[PDB]
Formats: sequence, structure tokens, C-alpha cells
Amino acid sequence: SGRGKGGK
Amino acid sequence: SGRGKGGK
Amino acid sequence: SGRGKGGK
Amino acid sequence: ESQTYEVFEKDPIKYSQYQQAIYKCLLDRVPEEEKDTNVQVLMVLGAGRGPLVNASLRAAKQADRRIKLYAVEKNPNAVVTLENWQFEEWGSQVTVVSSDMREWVAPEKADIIVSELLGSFADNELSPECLDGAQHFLKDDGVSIPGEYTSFLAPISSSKLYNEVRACREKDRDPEAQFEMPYVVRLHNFHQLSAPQPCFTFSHPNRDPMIDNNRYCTLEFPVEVNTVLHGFAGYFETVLYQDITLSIRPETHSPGMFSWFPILFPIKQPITVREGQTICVRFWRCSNSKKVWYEWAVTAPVCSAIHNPTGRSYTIGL
Amino acid sequence: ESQTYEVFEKDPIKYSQYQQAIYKCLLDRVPEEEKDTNVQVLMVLGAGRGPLVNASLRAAKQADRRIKLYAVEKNPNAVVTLENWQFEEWGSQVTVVSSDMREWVAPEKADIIVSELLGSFADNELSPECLDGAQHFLKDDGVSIPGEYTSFLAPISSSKLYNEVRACREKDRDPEAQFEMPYVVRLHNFHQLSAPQPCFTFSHPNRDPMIDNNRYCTLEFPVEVNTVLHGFAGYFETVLYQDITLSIRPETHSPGMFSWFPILFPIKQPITVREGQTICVRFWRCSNSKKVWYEWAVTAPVCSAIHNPTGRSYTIGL
Amino acid sequence: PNAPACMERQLEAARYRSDGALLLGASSLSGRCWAGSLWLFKDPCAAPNEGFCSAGVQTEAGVADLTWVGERGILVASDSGAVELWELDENETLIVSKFCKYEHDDIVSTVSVLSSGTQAVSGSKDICIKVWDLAQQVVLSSYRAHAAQVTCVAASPHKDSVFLSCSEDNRILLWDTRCPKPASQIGGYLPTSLAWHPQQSEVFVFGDENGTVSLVDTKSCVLSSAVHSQCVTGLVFSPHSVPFLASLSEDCSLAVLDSSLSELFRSQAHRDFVRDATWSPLNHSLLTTVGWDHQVVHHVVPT
Amino acid sequence: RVSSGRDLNCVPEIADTLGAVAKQGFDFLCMPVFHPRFKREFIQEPAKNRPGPQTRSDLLLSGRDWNTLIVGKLSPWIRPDSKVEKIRRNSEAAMLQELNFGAYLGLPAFLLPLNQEDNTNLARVLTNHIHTGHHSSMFWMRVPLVAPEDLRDDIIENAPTTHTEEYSGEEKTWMWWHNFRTLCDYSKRIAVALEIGADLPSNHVIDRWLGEPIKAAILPTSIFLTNKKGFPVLSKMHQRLIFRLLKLEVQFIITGTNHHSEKEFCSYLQYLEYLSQNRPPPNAYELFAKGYEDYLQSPLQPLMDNL
Ligand SMILES: Nc1ncnc2c1ncn2[C@@H]1O/C(=C/[C@@H](N)CC[C@H](N)C(=O)O)[C@@H](O)[C@H]1O
Ligand SMILES: Nc1ncnc2c1ncn2[C@@H]1O/C(=C/[C@@H](N)CC[C@H](N)C(=O)O)[C@@H](O)[C@H]1O
Repeated sequence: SGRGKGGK
Repeated sequence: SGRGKGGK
Repeated sequence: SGRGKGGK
Repeated sequence: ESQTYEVFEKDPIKYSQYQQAIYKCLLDRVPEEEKDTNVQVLMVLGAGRGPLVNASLRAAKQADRRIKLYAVEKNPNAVVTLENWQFEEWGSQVTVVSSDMREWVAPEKADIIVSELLGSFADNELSPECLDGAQHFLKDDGVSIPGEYTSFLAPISSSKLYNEVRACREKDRDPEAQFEMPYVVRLHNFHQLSAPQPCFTFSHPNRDPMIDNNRYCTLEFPVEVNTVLHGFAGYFETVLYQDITLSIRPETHSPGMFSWFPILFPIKQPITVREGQTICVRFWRCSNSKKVWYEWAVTAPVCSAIHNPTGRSYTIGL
Repeated sequence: ESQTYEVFEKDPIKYSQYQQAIYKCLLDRVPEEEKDTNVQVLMVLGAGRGPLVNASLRAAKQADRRIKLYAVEKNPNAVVTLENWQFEEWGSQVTVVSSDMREWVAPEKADIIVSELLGSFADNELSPECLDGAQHFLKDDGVSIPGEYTSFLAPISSSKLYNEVRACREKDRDPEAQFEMPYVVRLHNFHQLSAPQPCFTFSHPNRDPMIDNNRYCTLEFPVEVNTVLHGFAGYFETVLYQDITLSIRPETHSPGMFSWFPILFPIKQPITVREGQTICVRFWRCSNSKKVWYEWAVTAPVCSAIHNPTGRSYTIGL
Repeated sequence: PNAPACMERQLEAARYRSDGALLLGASSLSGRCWAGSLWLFKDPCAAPNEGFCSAGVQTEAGVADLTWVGERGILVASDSGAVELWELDENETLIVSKFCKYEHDDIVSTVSVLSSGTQAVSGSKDICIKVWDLAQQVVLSSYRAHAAQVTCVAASPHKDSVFLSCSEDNRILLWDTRCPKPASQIGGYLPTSLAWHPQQSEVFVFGDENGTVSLVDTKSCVLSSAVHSQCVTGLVFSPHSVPFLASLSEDCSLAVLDSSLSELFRSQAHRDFVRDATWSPLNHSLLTTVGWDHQVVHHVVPT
Repeated sequence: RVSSGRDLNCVPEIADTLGAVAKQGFDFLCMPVFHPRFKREFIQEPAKNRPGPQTRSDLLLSGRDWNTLIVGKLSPWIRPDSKVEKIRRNSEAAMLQELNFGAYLGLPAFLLPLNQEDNTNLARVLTNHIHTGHHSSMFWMRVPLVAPEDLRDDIIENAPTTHTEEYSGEEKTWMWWHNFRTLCDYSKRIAVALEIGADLPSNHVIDRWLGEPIKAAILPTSIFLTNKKGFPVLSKMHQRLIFRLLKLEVQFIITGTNHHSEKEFCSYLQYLEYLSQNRPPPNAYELFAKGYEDYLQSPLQPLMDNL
């Protein structure tokens, strides 16, 4: 969300 | 188990 | 020399 | 850790086998007429949280023989459990020793030394080195339980496992180190390519001066199928005492015993094997005064690199 | 290697100092009247290619005293040179022993043990551990040459050296390991920021039961300049016997002695230091039964990470 | 004797009362249960044998310190954070709880009865010092003067408003409760034990964490000696007109010192930490020590 | 909603204590693993050869209970930064012993104090244990907002308390934490157990802890006020700090004895629940962003990539 992708 | 540790 | 080895 | 010892203790078969082996040994060493005068000195070498100490006491009760027990353990955390058991239940009959069996200055010699220092490949937890150091406190006619153990190897095919090992590449180490180390694994999606063959054997007590626990074995495996070789499955068998044994070799697997899963020695590069060809593998057991390791290579139908030279990817600390 | 021993041997000052120390010791131990009856047992512990054996014989000739020599060396390659010297020149007066001094079952006790097991930071070649193991074969009134050694540290500034350490990043290891290890370096383009202060001391023979060669030192360095801290220069001093010493500490440097260049302990991140501030450094000498290592940290004017925890980047093998 | 079947291994305290009966305090610092017990031995030579006590009682938690309150009362510094008062029955065959007040927020390490015998002082790991009224079973005052654990509190032998305290904050404080700011700081290594001189009103001794014993006079320089190789656990003056000074340590020894702090007697009878020492009121040359090795040792001191 | 634990330094019977604590409504117990008064010797005879068990058995609780309900506490006598060499050496050996027992038990967390400026050797011993085996456990550094030396009663005649503002001086305990974590090289297993006092310091001291890995907030019973009904409550300023800590989802720890004697113990925990229930409900944005707090994401690239 909030213009982001990926992460964990 | 089976004489092992760790992994994931 | 001077108690050292290796380098370059 | 506490839970590791707790997992060990969940295996009912293993300890009932140790109890049967101690029971038979006590009967062979003390005749009925010496029942009330002969006190056998029993040392549990690597006592953990006390199941082999309890197995020894049950064995002495069922044999109707007198025992004097020492429970030797180097792990101080497990020593807490042992010392709480000693005060609450065991009493004076058990002497808990917080020491490495290789350093302990025993105050008396033993009639029987009991240990369970076995890995999935038998000698991979360093049972030979440990029992070699403890040997000097066993009497001249003394018995070691286990008396013997043998590792076994079998070639396997598993593109599933090959890919599983492949994904174990970590930062800050050799990018191929994951292929130069064994894994304990409950092998499932795989093909055993030839019957397991014996690799390395150790006997206790060891009466071949200067021992030499280093070993070199060549094994030739007939293969009746077209396949791809990805590694070697490792198993073991052990003679606790006479006919009382434990085994994880599939063909002679002790029923209901789950303490050990097989071991897997991978190879870096998969090897194509045609029907009727022979897989020739070479295995070495190596050491210095600090570490023990295995090195391995395939030499037929094609050569592989020697895996784990000088223990560069995997070592077993002494 | 042969050429390494050949470089050691090129230092005329070092051996002439050892000879003077042995010469004085022999005179203090044997009165003139006991000249022809009293044979002193001298053991050269870590004999290399034989210069301290020759230094001992020259010392005994100039003292006009009788000596019985043992030349102990664990390196079998150097043992070849020693055994060829023993047959061709020395004779029966010298007994060459191919052994680790920590394992050797000496057949006689020594009056004097002579060794040169010193690194640029004194104890970094493990002279304390080696002489501790050899201690049991030195007589109750026995002398060890060297009798004592002390390491010294001094804060330094060198963006040139910081960049030199930075460029030592290698594949398959921690990308910052190069900052967690000492280097032997002839420091040239640098600024010494405060006077060298003593770090660790060892005395031989060691009469503090269970020894404990592990150490922890806090040093506070006054800094009179605006600068940038990049690491610590390490040096040492040693008392061979009484007033006969060797030093690489700049202020007391033994003239013309080039056997040791200073050591450098870098820090990962450069530290800004203002005039009038204090540099506080913490150094630890750590070990297990297998390895010895150093750990270090700056705590003032700002904290650094602890460098080399558990010997993760650098260890000295036992 | 209607008491617990077995006393705990770790003997913490030993105190003779006027008639020569011996009061013991013990805790189990290991094993399953971490509690304590209180014991009276009218025959001190039978101690620590349970079947030969006059009275014994189990406490809920460990005994970190204790003291007599007159001839029949017993004040206990507990692990629970409570200061407890126990009392010997008229038959002296039972030890009955009178009060258990949980006022400290951590272990109560030290306790000391003031001159009157109607009030006491407690010190704790909670950093507080409390003044108690023993009859009303209440805290009269609570003081947070220290900046670390309170190691020892010692009531003046003859001045009911004066006591000493020491702590891990490296302070020795002289208290006089008649003052608006009641504490005053007395001028290296942490102080660990305190003992007022029984004859000299403004004189006291203190032991430190490095084995040193020091003689101090409130007025003013201090006389000292390196008596022990480790922490000075306790300091107890003898009952003689010219008292001797017993010192005990984690180094497992007992030393008996003179006026100039010079050694006269040394004992290595204990195999573990020496915890308390008490001089017999009947035979002045007999000093009793207790330790974590579960030994009650009766020493014959050369007087 | 609120995850809370009990802090005790006296546990006479482990099973009985856990039960009493669970009944009170607590989710965990911070407790000593070795008796806090049981000082041990590792170097000098005869005390180094002390027999019997060094502590309570691991068999007293199930593996699940050790893994989820017990937070270990370092013994108070363990002083790795002591000026006395002997204490320093015995403390290093005891600290390693206690941390290794905690890891043996599989404890989810272990509490260590930061109660003075110099904790260099405590950091060194901790860093060394971290680089030895099983890397799962959390270390909670118990550090106060206000150092005991700075909140002592002004009752020492010849040592008055400082009535002058010392801007950086009042922020001292943050520098204790900062230096400690710098030494341990920002290990993610090292977090803060922030201890709250009866009187809060200036806002700048409180804000100094913003962005810090706070895993727990320690509330002594002695900081609680009493209401007309006789039940424990907190000052408006303390409540303001509780609300900030609730947004960080810290675990609250209740330490000390019951000071509201004629009002039961779970009342302290009932008050925290009250504050937790009586907080502003999250808005549309806050309800949407729940789960993404401090979650790093790659910025979308709708030009180079097809969404
Ligand atoms: N050299 C040694 N000296 C003493 N104990 C050792 C040594 N090497 C391993 N051990 C211990 O012996 C052990 C054995 C285990 N493999 C089995 C444990 C236990 N007997 C059980 O069957 O449940 C572990 O507890 C180790 O800590
Ligand atoms: N434990 C040991 N036992 C025997 N020799 C050792 C041991 N440790 C080191 N050495 C040897 O002693 C040595 C010493 C050198 N640092 C000096 C060599 C020589 N004495 C010279 O001054 O030219 C090397 O030759 C090592 O092989």
C-alpha cells in the first residue's frame, strides 16, 4: 500500500 | 527431530 | 619483514 | 537445549533397547551366587537429562543385580536436571559428574561404560574420539555399550533435494559451501539407486594402539536404471550388546524408532548414470587435534571434485 | 619457511642481547669455585634453525661455564637444519628435540629456559600459552629468558592507512572483516596522537595458579590536537634478564633492531577528535582451548562497535 | 519438636541472646523450593541438627538477614520484600508470626533494631531505607537517599535516632533522624559491612568488597588492613570490656582482630561463604560462625 | 488488547507463582533463573567446588511455558564492570552461565540492567554470547528514564541535589543505552525495557527515546496514584506517556509490591486495560495503514514495470 511493493 | 537442528 | 607475511 | 533432550526422550524403543543390553551384560558379568556381594561399577558417559541412568537402574532391578552408578555430563545446563534428579530421587547410588569424559580423573574403574553419542552417520557426533579418551577408566575385562557401530551409504536421485541444497547459498561464504556439508533429512521424494553398503566401522574398547580414527573407503554401487545422481544417503547400525542392536538402515530399521533421520551428502554437480553402469564413491574421515570432518568424491561413471577438502565448508568440533 | 628464519637471523642486535642475558644468568647461577663441577641445563624452547643454541654456547664460553643444551622445535623442516648442525658441528652437548614444548616429556629439569616466541604486540605469537605448558620442566629456582614482556598501544591518525585497510575487502567473508584484524606494518605516513601506554604484561615463570592469560585493559589517551582517529599502533618491550632488554616502543627502541615492525589495530569507522579531548580504548585478550584473539573498542570521545567479537574475523591458533 | 523435618542448606544468620540460646536463619538458595526457616537451639552444640532444636518454623521466602527483638521477638529481612516479626510463645516451643508487612519493592537485604527496642531500620535492593514502629506494625518513615542497593544498615548501640547505612552507590551515610536532612555522607572500593564500636559512641568499622577492614571516628587518617582476599560479609565485636573484632568473608575465612586491626586468630573451617558470627554471652572466648556449607562452627578464640 | 507481564524477584515455588500471576490476568512473568542472592565462585577453592544443583530444574515447567511465559532476569550481584578484578571475572563467568541457561530453557526474552555509565564489559560478554549458537532470543536492556542518582530524595545534608537545569545531563540514561547498543553493533536482538518513575522528566528527555526499539515499558506500583474509591490510577502526564507507548505496542511490566493493599493486585493491570479501551479510535488512514507501520517497501515504478 501507499505506493510501495515488496518488503518481507 | 531425527538428530537435526535449524532449516527454515 | 618485521614479523609480517603476505600483503600485495 | 532442554527441548532437544526432551525430543530424544520421546523415543520409547531406544532406551528399552539400552535397558535390555545392560540387563544381559549384568547377568553375563555377575553369576547368581555373587548376586549380593558383587557391585558392578556402571558409568553413563554423556548422561544428558538422565534417561540412560534410569535405564541402568531398571536393568539392575530386572537382573536382580547390584550397581554403582556415575552419570558423566559435560553440558552444565543438563547437569542441573541431573543434580535435581540425584537429590530428589536417585540418592547416593548415583554420582553426577560435571565433566568432559576425556578429562575426568575417574576415582574407580568401570565394569560397564554406557553411552549414546551416535549421529545419523554413526561416528558423526564424535563417539570414537569421546570413548577413546574414556577408555583408560574401563577395567581390563570391561564392556562398552555400544560395542560397535557401522555407517552405510547408498546413492540417491532427487532433483527435489538437489534444488533444496542449491537454495542454501548464504552471504559471506563460498557460493558452493552448501554442497560440501551433510544434512540430516527425512528423505521422501527420492530414488535409492543401489543397496546401502557399509562405509566406516568403530569398536569399543579399541585395542589397535594409537587408534587412528581416520578412514578411507571406496564403494562400488551397481545401478540397474537410467538416472541422475544427486548425493548419498547415510545410515547406521549399532551393536549395543551381542544381539541387541539399533538400526536406521532401511532394510533392518528398528521398528518405531525415530531418534535419527538419514543423513545426506550432496554432490555439487548432478551426474548422469546409464543402466548397467557402476557408481564409484570415495569417502574419507579426517581430523586434526581440533576438528573431524568428511571428504567425498565420485570417481565412476565420471569424476566429481573432492568435496569438503580440509573441512573448508564443514567441520565437527572436538 | 626457510627464508622467514633467514630474515630473523639477519638481526645482529637481537641475538647479541640474548647472548648477554644468558652470559649474566650463568654467572649469577654458578659461583667461580663451582666452575668445573656445575653443568647448567639450558633448554632453547622454539629453536628454529639454531641461532639461540649458538648464542647459548657463545654465552657459556665467554662466562667460562659448563652447559648441557636441549634445542626444542616443533617445525620438522627447521628440525632438519638443527639435526644437520648437531651432527656436523654441535655434537653430544646439544640434544635436538622435535616436539611441541607443551607436550614434551623432558628427561631432566632445566636451570634456564631460553625462548624468542614474541610478536610485534609481545604475546600475539602465544608465548604465554607456550611457556605456561613448558613451565613444569623448569627447576624451582629456574630462570626463563625472557623474564617479562609488556605490550603498548598508542592512538594514530592516518587516512592513508585507513584506505589501505579498506581496500583489503575479500570475496566470501564479512565485508568489514579487514577492520577487525591486526596488521604488521612499518608505520610511515601517520600521526601518533598520544604517548604509548602499557596494555598487557606476562611474567615467566608464572606463579599465579590456573594462570589466566585472558585480559581486559582500559586506556585513556590525552589528545592535544584536532584530528581523526583511524586505529592503534602496537609495540612491546621485553626484559630478557635484569637490565638486558629489547624494545620496539619508539621512545626506547633498541638501536638497529629490525626483527619487529609495529602492529596496527584499525577501527571500522574514523573518529573525529577535538583538541583537549580524551581517547578511551578498551582491549581484551580472549581465548578458548583452541584459539586466542583480541577484541577492542573505543568508548570516548564516541563509542565504536566492539571489533572482532568471539574472534569472528581474526584468531591465533593454539 | 513440632518444627520442619529438614533445615535448608544455606545458613544465613546466627545470633546468641542473653541466656546463650542460639537463633539460626536459613534459606534454600537452590533446588525446587526457595524458602527459608528460623530455629532456636537452647543447646547450641546440637545445631544444625533439627531433631535437637527447641523450636523451628518455615518462612514463605528466604531469610536474607535477621535480628533478635528483645528476648522473644525475631525480625526478618525477607526475599518477598517483607519485613517480618516472629515471636517465641510463652513455652518457647513455637515461633509464631506477629506481622508480615510487604513494604519494599525488592529483596530486604538488611535489618537492625534501634536502641529503644520499639523501632527498627530496614534496607533493600529497592534502594529505600525504612524506619518501622514494631508495636503499631507500620513504617514511620521511608528514605530514598542512596542511588543503588542498600548493602547494610546498623543501628547505633545507644542513640535511638542514629544509624549507619552503606550501598553500592559507594556512600556510607550517618543518619540522625532529629535532623531536617537526616543523612550525612562520611568520607574507593564499595562498602559492604558495618559495625559500631560497642564502647566508643562515634567510632565504627567498615568492610569493603576488596577485603579491607577500616576503623573510622565520626570526628576525623583512617586505620585499615587488607584482612580478606574477597568481600567483607560481616563485622561483629566481642562482649569483652576491650572488644575483639570478628571479620568474615566470601573467601570462606573468619579472622579475629585487635584494636589496631592486627590478626590474632584465623579459621578456614568453612568450605563455603561465612555468613554470620555471634559471640557467646556465657563464655566470652567462644565465637560461633555459620556458612553456606551448612556448618555451625564453635571457635575457641585466644583471649 | 494490552500484553502485560509481572516482574518478581522472589519465586519460592515456580508452578504456584505462575498460577497466581496468570489468575491476576498477566500474560508473562519476569523472574530470576538462579536465586538472586546465590552468589557463585568460579575461580577460588573451596567455594568454587560448592556441591548440589546450581539452580531449579527445567522439568518444573513444560517447554511451551518456558518458551512463552518466562522472561529471564540477570542476577543483581553480576557486575562485569566492577573495579574489583575478582568480581569482574566471576561476573563474566556467571553472566555467561545465566545467559546460557536462558538459551537452554528457550526463554523468549532475558532482562539485563543498564544502571551506570560504564557497561563496556557487560556489552562485550553479551556480544560474545550472541555470536555463540541459537540466534532467536531477545535481550531487554532495563534502563530508566531518570537515573536513581537524579531522583534521590534531597535528604543528604552535605550532598544537596542539583536544582540547576542540566539539559544534556538529564538525558544521561539515553547515552547509557546508545553506547551499549553501539558496542553490540546494533544487534536486532537487543531492545529497550524502559523503566518509568514517579515523576516524569522534561519532554526533551522523554522524546530522546523516539525511534528507539522499545519492546517493554516497566511500571513500578509506587508510581500509581490513588482515587477517591481507593484504586490505583496514573497522573495525566503519565497517562499521556502510556498512550504514546500503546501506539508502539509495547508489553507493559508491573514491578514492585501491592501498595493498594486493601484493593487487590490485578487492579494495576485493570487500570492499564481501562486506558487501552479509553483511547482515540483510529481514523480511515490509520485503519488502512495498520500492518504497514515501519514496513519498508520498494517504491512502485509504473513506467518501467507493468503494475
Ligand atoms: N566428551 C563428552 N563428555 C561428556 N558428555 C559428553 C561428551 N560429548 C558429548 N557429551 C554429552 O552426551 C550427550 C549425549 C547425547 N548424544 C544423548 C543424551 C542422553 N544420554 C539421552 O540419550 O537422552 C549430550 O548430552 C552431550 O552433552
Ligand atoms: N609450542 C612450541 N613448541 C616448540 N616450538 C615452538 C612452539 N611454538 C612455536 N615454536 C617455534 O619456535 C619458533 C620461534 C621463533 N619465533 C624464533 C625462531 C628462532 N629461535 C630464531 O630466533 O631465529 C618457531 O621456530 C616455531 O616453530
